[PDB]
Amino acid sequence: GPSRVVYLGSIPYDQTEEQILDLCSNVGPVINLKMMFDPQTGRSKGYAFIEFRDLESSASAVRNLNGYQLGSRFLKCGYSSNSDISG
Ligand SMILES: [Mg+2]
Repeated sequence: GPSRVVYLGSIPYDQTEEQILDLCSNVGPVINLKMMFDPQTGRSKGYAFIEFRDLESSASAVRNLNGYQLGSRFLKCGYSSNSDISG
């Protein structure tokens, strides 16, 4: 199926949350940005999950941000979904 959610990886560790919000906001309207962290140090893991308002924007994120050079790195972007099951 289609997805309004994308994975954004290979992000330089020094990139901040404000910075990644801005980049994704340039592509399209962002509903939520989930940046991943190492909880012990508070440091960025260099990847995030972004929910966009609609399917066109997420697709635009994948088309434009996959291979996009940010800092000294090339970003990886693709569609994301997940299940949730309890134990
Ligand atoms: Mg990564």
